[PDB]
Amino acid sequence: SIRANRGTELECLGWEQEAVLRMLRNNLDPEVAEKPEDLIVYGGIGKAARDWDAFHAIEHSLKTLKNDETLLVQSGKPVGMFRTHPQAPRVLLANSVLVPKWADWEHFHELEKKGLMMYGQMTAGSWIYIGSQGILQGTYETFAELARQHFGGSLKGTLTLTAGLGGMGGAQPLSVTMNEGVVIAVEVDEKRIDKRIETKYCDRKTASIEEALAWAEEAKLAGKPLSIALLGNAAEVHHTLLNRGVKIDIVTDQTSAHDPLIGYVPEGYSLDEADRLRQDTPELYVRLAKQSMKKHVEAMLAFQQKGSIVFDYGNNIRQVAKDEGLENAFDFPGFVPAYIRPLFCEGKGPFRWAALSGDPADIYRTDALLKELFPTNKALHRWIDMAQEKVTFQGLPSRICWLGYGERKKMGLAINELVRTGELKAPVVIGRDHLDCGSVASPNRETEAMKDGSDAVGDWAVLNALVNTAAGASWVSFHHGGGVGMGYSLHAGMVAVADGSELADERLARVLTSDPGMGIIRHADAGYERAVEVAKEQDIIVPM
Amino acid sequence: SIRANRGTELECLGWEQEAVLRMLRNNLDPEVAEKPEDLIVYGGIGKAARDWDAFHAIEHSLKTLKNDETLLVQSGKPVGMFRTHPQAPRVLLANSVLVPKWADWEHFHELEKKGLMMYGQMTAGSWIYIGSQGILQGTYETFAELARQHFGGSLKGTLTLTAGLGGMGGAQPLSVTMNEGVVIAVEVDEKRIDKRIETKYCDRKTASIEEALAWAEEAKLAGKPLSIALLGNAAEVHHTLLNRGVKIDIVTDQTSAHDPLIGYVPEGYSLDEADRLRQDTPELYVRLAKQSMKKHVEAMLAFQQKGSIVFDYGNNIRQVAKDEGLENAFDFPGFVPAYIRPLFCEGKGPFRWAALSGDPADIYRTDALLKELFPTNKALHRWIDMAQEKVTFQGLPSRICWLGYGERKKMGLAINELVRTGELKAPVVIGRDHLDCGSVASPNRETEAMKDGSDAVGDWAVLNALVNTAAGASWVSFHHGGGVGMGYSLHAGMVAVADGSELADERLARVLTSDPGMGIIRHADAGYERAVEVAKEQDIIVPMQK
Ligand SMILES: NC(=O)c1ccc[n+]([C@@H]2O[C@H](COP(=O)([O-])OP(=O)(O)OC[C@H]3O[C@@H](n4cnc5c(N)ncnc54)[C@H](O)[C@@H]3O)[C@@H](O)[C@H]2O)c1
Ligand SMILES: NC(=O)c1ccc[n+]([C@@H]2O[C@H](COP(=O)([O-])OP(=O)(O)OC[C@H]3O[C@@H](n4cnc5c(N)ncnc54)[C@H](O)[C@@H]3O)[C@@H](O)[C@H]2O)c1
Repeated sequence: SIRANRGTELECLGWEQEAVLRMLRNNLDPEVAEKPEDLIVYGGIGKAARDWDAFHAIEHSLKTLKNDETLLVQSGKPVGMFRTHPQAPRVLLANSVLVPKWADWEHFHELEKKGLMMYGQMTAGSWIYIGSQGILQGTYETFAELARQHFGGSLKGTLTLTAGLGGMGGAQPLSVTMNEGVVIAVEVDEKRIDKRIETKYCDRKTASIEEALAWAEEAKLAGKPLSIALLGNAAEVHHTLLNRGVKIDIVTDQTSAHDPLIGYVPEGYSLDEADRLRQDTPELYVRLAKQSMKKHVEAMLAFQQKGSIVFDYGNNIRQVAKDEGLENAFDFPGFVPAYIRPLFCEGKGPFRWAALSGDPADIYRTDALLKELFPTNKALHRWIDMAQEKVTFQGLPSRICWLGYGERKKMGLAINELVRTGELKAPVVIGRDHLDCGSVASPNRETEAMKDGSDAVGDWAVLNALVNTAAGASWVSFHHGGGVGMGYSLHAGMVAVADGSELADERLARVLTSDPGMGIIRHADAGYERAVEVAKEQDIIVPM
Repeated sequence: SIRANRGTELECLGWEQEAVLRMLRNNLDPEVAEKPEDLIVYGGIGKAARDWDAFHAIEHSLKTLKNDETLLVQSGKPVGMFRTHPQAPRVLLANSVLVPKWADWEHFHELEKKGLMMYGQMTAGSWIYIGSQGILQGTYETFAELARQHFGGSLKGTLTLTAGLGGMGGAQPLSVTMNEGVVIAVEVDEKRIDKRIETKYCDRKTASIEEALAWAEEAKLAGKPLSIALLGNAAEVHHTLLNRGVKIDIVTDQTSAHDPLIGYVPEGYSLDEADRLRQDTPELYVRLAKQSMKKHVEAMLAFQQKGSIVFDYGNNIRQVAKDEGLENAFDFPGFVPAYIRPLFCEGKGPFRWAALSGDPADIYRTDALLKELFPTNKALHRWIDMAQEKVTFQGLPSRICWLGYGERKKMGLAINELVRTGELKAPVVIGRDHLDCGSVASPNRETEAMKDGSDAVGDWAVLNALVNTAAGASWVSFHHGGGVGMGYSLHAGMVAVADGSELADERLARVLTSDPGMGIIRHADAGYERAVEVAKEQDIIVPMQK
């Protein structure tokens, strides 16, 4: 049982290096991770380190790492260490990167068996995962925007259908609930449902569809919010609800479709049976899993034709159905081009922070800070109040709060000031998911249907990592295949520590500017007016 | 026509930024580039900037760029500029990167015509190209090691057959010749042949196969070295040489097979006809080009089966043949696993430097410098002597000289010392090709047949770019598809400026250690014994070790 150290006592030579060690450990905290005993944090086999030997080597390196040194991590394995500068990142990570022609699961697995690979997902291998909260606001905003577009600005009296109650998928129920809606989420592993119930991310659970629908109608009628976890296999249940004529307003999905071998259970198999299918006949498992997802998607399309609003929530499931012959698998859009992109054009993203002290008092303090720095932003305050009331901390106390260009720097510098004066009991790590305004290229998700068709351009993601290393981040990462699977994405991550020092003030101002700035210029280059405007408004250099 | 500024006069706010401006221009110097009117430096369409407008914007940005600022270049286009630190790179570049599933020439061309793409090759888009000399020692060393392996340690008395006399391929003739051998290099464009001849990278030329064979035979007997450029199409010429029973000792190739649309002329078409075929029916063109490259490779396999030593010289030709149906296209090895890999295990690679002064005297001075710093190293002295004797400068006087781990830092700090005292008349840029011991991932070339089977792992190339940025290089780049084409490689470049300042001494010591250091830890991780030895000898940290 691994968990981040608490307090002000260090195990490393400096706070910046201790921050890495604590966040690495926090990623594997039983309250945080989905299956830490196997180093799995979330999203299928998204791991924190290659294996246990690698894990322990990183810990040792981190404790002896000097203030002007940089540790190199290659797919969860510490592979080198060189002298740099106090302003350079303490750690540099490159996880799951494969030459394009070999960027598929088949080759990944071949390298994995040889002990040469690890799947870092986005925040799993870059140590900045904060439990189900990380994606919460992202999922909340997506549904909130969908609400304003089709239901008058609220999901009150509407029923949402989805599946997948894992680390990140588990945030779907609370997201719909916070928007005042009713939701039924299908999950095939009761253990997963319990995790969501225990952590307050889902209200109820049931194994019978009849009971689920009765609760949903009752809540929809009384116009009250309600989350219901339905035990079953979505590929099957969705068709049952479909052929029963149930009225479903919104349909999406978040099973780990990006990984046919691990993330999706084939219809007709119990978990035990599926486990054996997976172990004994892996290739059979995949063929059957793919067939199930094709069927799962046919059901989503049927709902869309029936009138419900349907969208892909970034698990690449549409691609899987497409690959099986479903020519119209992409008849419904991805949540980014449909609901979130405008937020990116303002430099907004899943910006977040964690209190190394371990004391929630620090998070509450940063929460009040937000209101002090942005007194006129009603929505921001509404979000913080919801967060404080409905989110239960996991591992080190943390906060998800989408801030845009400028707002990030301002918050980061303020946080560092409170760490220095002591209002914040210990240093705080500032980070984000790799899904952000200027850190990722992913044709089936974040960069789906860019107005200029630059969907596949991966230069920006690479530039994001390069500039943030130059700007002075604490640890920078470059991953491949996060979210959508092998061959479908390239993205970067950035974490900077606010230890209260003057050095941090310098680095924070720089990197908290470059990171979101990157997002503004990428969208300005694509021709998004709001982004072009933000550039002029906050003096973001756009050469041409 | 464009060329690098010369002298101590500055157009930028500092020498580091000035260095960028001059290497950028030097890349398009008529003396250096293959087709600078279209921003083309070498290797098919490897360019220096997306288009002319992008080029001029870069210049303007470079002239106002401050000592603690960083310009961002995306596929040859300046897209942003942020405040960083004096030790952070002045320019960060990401060229040609495409999400894997879309990393093919079809999607590249689609984006390119929309003005959304540029092929950076390796040193074209990262402004560190120095004419044909850049790859010269690499090619010399390849043939040198091959000689030791199959011909007693010399090519004297052997005949090599190859093709491709472009910017990089043009170094083949001289490379064989420097090994005392005889070579016939087939080139379909006479203007390309004249270019090699004028730059002294090739001895003679002829459009007569008969004449060529007679010159080679005469020389192979007299035991004299001789390079012959043969006007023609390899697809056809090689089969003629094969079917007439010519005795050929070594066969390789260096046409631009990595780019079917631009780099290979289909058999049976004049250059003028191929241009129209290419503009009008690009898809048909590619089909015909691939058809011809298959025939070309079938001839190479025939020579091998006939007893000649054959090898792929990094243009991905084997792949193009394989994709066409030649099931045994990979019957001959790539030069890296066969001849160069041991060098990478020493952290060696196409290390290079250029004199921003524009005065060859600075280079001759660095040539003497090398000997002073490594007075015991006979091999190093011999190479530098050959280069200074056989290499005619192009654009800013520059020197290619392979240095391994440790040696790079020593030479770099020494050079900086000479810039400080004034013996060197101006700052010098220290760089290299993206092909190096720890900067690239390329299953069909640099990482072909890694002993642990880690061929396709691309993490190290990324880490290379990342570490050098942290180390304090002047400009770092990360490209996709260099050398072998779209989808086949990921790699990083690194350039550092020795301007005589103390800031440079510190940055130089840091980055000239990390760059080659990465090469050592990558091969050691793969299990290469010499690499593990060098790590122990130099105390290079390998975290998994207790
Ligand atoms: N859009 C985003 O912002 C975002 C962010 C993070 C992760 N993701 C993606 O979301 C997906 C889920 O991530 P996660 O961390 O929750 O994954 P996870 O691996 O932790 O959980 C996946 C869940 O899918 C369930 N499942 C598999 N087959 C099923 C079936 N047939 N019916 C019902 N449930 C089934 C599993 O039992 C499990 O609980 C992944 O594809 C991931 O990459 C998206
Ligand atoms: N192994 C290495 O260290 C290394 C280094 C740099 C470049 N390269 C590769 O070498 C190749 C050539 O590079 P370059 O800069 O010389 O390219 P280039 O585009 O400048 O020149 C290619 C030459 O091929 C010729 N050609 C095309 N079809 C021909 C035919 N049928 N017969 C004879 N000649 C023909 C062209 O006329 C041209 O002169 C590329 O594939 C490049 O990526 C390898």
